[PDB]
Amino acid sequence: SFLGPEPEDLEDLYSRYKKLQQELEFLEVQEEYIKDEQKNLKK
Amino acid sequence: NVEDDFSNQLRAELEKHGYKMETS
Amino acid sequence: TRPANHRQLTFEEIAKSAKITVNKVELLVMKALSVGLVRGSIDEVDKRVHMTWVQPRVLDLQQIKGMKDRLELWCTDVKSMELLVEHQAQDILT
Amino acid sequence: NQVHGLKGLNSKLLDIRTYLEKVASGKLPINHHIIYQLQDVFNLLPDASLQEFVKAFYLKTNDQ
Amino acid sequence: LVSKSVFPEQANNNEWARYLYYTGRIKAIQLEYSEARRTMTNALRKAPQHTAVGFKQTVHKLLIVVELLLGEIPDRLQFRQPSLKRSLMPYFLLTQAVRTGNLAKFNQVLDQFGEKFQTDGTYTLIIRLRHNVIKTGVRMISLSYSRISLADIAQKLQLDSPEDAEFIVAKAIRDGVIEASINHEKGYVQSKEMIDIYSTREPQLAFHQRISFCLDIHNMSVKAMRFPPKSYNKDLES
Amino acid sequence: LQAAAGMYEQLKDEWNRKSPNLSKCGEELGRLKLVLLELNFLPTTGTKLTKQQLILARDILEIGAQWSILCKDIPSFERYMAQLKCYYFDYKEQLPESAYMHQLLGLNLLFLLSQNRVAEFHTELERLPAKDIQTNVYIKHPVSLEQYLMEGSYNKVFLAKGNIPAESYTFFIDILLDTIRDEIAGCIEKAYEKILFAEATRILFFSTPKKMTDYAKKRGWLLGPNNYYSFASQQQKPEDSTIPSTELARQVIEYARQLEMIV
Repeated sequence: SFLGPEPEDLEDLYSRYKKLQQELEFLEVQEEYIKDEQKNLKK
Repeated sequence: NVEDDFSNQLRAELEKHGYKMETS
Repeated sequence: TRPANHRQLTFEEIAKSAKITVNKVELLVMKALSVGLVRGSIDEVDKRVHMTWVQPRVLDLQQIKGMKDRLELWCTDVKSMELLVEHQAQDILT
Repeated sequence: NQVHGLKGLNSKLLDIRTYLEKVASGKLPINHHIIYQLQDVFNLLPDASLQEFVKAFYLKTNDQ
Repeated sequence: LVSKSVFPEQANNNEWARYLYYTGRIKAIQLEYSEARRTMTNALRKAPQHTAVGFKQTVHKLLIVVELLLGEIPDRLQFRQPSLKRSLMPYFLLTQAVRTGNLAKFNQVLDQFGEKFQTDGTYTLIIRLRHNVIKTGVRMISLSYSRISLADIAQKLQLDSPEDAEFIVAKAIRDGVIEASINHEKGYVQSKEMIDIYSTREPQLAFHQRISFCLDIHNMSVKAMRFPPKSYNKDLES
Repeated sequence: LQAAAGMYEQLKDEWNRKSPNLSKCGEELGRLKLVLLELNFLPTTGTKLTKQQLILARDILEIGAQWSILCKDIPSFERYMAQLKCYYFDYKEQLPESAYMHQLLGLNLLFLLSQNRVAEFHTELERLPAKDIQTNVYIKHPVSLEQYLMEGSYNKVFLAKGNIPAESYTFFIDILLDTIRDEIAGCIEKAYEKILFAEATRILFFSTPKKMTDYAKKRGWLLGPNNYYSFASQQQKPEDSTIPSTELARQVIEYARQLEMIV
C-alpha cells in the first residue's frame, strides 16, 4: 500500500532525477550510434 | 452432428432400380 | 492528341475522322500495318486498333506544344511520388 | 536506389520542357532524334496489375 | 468498456482467453456473430486446465449457441471430446433444430430449458436463433446449387410458403452472410460466382492480409525476446 | 400536489377519466417536475427507507408518459421513460413492481421498432431484462414482432397480439403498419437485379400506383408501377477490375515500411 519514504519521494524529483537526465541524453546518443554503426559493418 | 448419409444407404439402393424407368 | 492513358481508338472513331466508310477503314488500317508505318494490334471483338507504336509526326508548332502537355504533367506526378518513396522507412537508409 | 532513379528522372524532364518552348519561339533546328525519343514514352502505353509474395516468415520469427 | 480496452499483447494466458470470451458474448446479440464465434472457439482452447474451470464451462456452453447464430452447424466431436457432453445436451438439441429449418422444435426447446440457459447468460442469445433456424437451412441450399426455386427451399426446410421463404432470403442477402441476388421472374434464387478469381484481386488480397498479420508477429517478437534476460541482469543471476 | 393516490393529487385526475384530455396529462407533467424534485432526490440511492419515496417518484413520470402515446407525443415519452427504466431494472423489494411497470416496458420496446433499429431492440431487451420481470404476455408483441422482422418474415409478424394489451400499445400499431411495409420494400431493392413490375407488387402489398409512389421516394425508385430495383445489385460487380493497381492491391505502403524496419 502507501509508499514508505515520502521525504525521499518529494526530494527525488529535484535531486536524483535532474542530474540524471544529462547522463541519459548521452545514453540515447549511444543507442542511435550503434544502429548506424551496425548498418555500416554490414556494408 | 451425425451424417444424414447413413439413413440414406438403404433408401438410395432401392431408389435406383425404379428411378431410371420413372424419369428420363 | 490523347495522353498516355489511351492510344486506343475505336474503328467507329477512326471512321468519323477519316469520313470514309467503316468497312474500307478496316482494310486501309491493315495495309498501313502491313507496310509497317504504324504498329499495334487490331482487336475486332472490341473493334479498336490499339497503337503500340506511332511514328515521328508533322513538324508544326502546335505539335511541339502537344509534347509539353505530357512533360508538364509528368513533372508534378513525379514530385508527389518521390516524396512517398523517401517516406517509407526513413529511419534506415543507411 | 529507388529514390535516386526517380529524382534523376525529374531532372531530365526540366531540361526538355524549357527547350520545347525555345524550339517553338525561335525556330531552333529540330533534331529528329529528340522528337522521336520523347514520342516513344508516350505511345508504349502503361499497364500494371496483380502482384503478390509469400508470408512464410511468421513461424520462423516466432520460432526464434 | 470493451471498446476502451486496448488489452495489451504481452498478457498472461488466462487473460487472453477471458477477454476474447467477454467480447464474444457482447458481439453475439449484436448480430456480429462471425467475429463472436472465432474469439469464443479460440477462448476455449487458450483457457488452462486448472484456474480457468468456472469460466471455461461457461465458454463451451455459450459458444455452441453463438456458432449457430452465424450459421455454423457444430459437430458431434465438439460435444464428446472435452467430455462435458451431458451438460451440453440441450444445446445439442438446438443444433439439430437450427439445421432442419423448422421453427416449432426451436421455440419449444427455448422456453423449456429457459431457466437453465439464463444462468449461463445464453437466454438472450437463444431467442436470436429464430432468424437463424431458417437462415442456416436456406444457406446450405443457396450456396450449394446455382438457381433453385423458392419452392425447393420451402419443401425441404419446412417453411410456410415459397413467398415466405422469398422475403427471408431477401433479408439475408442484405445482411450478407449468404450473398446472392434473387430473380423473382421464373422464381429462383441465384448464386454469386465468377469461375475465375484471378481476374479479380481476391487471391492477392487474401495473401496480403496474411502478410500484415505476419509482420505484426515479427514486430511483437523482437521487443518481447530481450525483456526477461535484461530484467535478470540488473537483479543478478546465478 | 403530486400524482399519488386520491384525487387531491392533481396529476391523478389526468391519469383517470376525470380529465378526458390526452394532452392535458402530458402537459401537466411539466409542472409536476417541481413537485418531483423532493420525491426523486432521495431514492436515486437504493435503501429500504427510500422504498416509500420510490413509488411516488415513478408515479408522476409513468402516468405522464403513458398518456403521451395516445396523442403521439412519443419522443417526449422516450426521454421520460429512461428514468423509469433504471427503477424497473433494480431497486428490488422497494416496489418497482406494479401494473404500471408492465405497461411502460412494452411501450418502449414497440418504439425501437417504430425507428427501425433492430439492433437497438436487442441491447435494450437485455438491459431491463424486459422479458422475465413482467414476462412475455403484452411484452410478447414487440419481442416476437422484432424476431419475425429480423428473420425476414412479413407474414407471421403479428399486429393482433398488440391489440391483446390495450394499455396504450393500441396506438403504436398505427405506426408499425408503416414499418413492416418499409422493410419489405428495402429487401426488394437488394433482391432483384431486375424483375417485372407485376411480379413485385403483390409482394409489396401495394396494388394502387399511389402506394407505389409513396414508398418509392424513400427507396430512391423513380415513378409508380415503374421502379429500378436494380441499384443495390449493381454495387457487387466492380471486383472484376485489375488495371489500376494502386488501391486494388492495397496496403502496398504499409507492408513495405514494416518489412524494411525488421531486416
